[PDB]
Amino acid sequence: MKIGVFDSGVGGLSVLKSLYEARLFDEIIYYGDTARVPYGVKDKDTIIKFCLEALDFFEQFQIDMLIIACNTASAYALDALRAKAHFPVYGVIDAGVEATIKALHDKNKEILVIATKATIKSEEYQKRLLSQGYTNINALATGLFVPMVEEGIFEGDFLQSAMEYYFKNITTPDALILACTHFPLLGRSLSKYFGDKTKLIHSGDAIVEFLKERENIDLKNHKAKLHFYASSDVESLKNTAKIWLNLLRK
Ligand SMILES: N[C@H](CCC(=O)O)C(=O)O
Ligand SMILES: [Ca+2]
Ligand SMILES: [Cl-]
Repeated sequence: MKIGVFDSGVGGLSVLKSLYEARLFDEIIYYGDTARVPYGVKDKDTIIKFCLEALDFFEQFQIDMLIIACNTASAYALDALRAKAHFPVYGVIDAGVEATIKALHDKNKEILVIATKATIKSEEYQKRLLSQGYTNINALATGLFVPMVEEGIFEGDFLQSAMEYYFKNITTPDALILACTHFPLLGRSLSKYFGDKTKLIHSGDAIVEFLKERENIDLKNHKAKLHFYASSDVESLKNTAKIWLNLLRK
């Protein structure tokens, strides 16, 4: 089982970590479009175009399956990606919704979706939740979280002001969907901001359960062999990857 993992840049490592630790695969190819990141503040057409180029890049690897780690790309490009690919392609949005339903199991509970501008604008989360009868939803772009995470700001007064700027006079949700690859890095601060009543829905953990229910995968004895590629400064991606996944252990 050799799969591909696509993200707009470095943030998708949160999803990779999930897939890595779940021990589902022999081998994983991670590609980050670091030369053109972010996607979240750009337009639909551009996002779809960039995703198709990524699929082109993965053509050289003989992968059995492609996971779109990026929520933004998952929001707009799945249709095109699936029309072109001849192997299963999965995004994280569908998975995120069902993990939310599984966490709450009560259509009356309150849900907050936080993501990039483009992901929110797609209304893809909203659409899936509503169709399942979950109508107590709020969707909110919190875009500054991405470059803050990338600058290594995961807590403190700077981040507090960021949350208060985004979360002023909004209600505390029974669940918040971390609908952005970067957001698990802010998991503790977010949870501290909202309190323990709010369940955090993690996209990476979500896609893992999603695959386990959809596929028949034996749990591996050994960790997958990881491969890192990037459109720019691949060593920087690898450096970040080493820190976030801790690829320095035994
Ligand atoms: N990877 C993107 C966040 C960074 C970007 O804007 O490209 C996402 O999950 O939505
Ligand atoms: Ca197909
Ligand atoms: Cl889509």
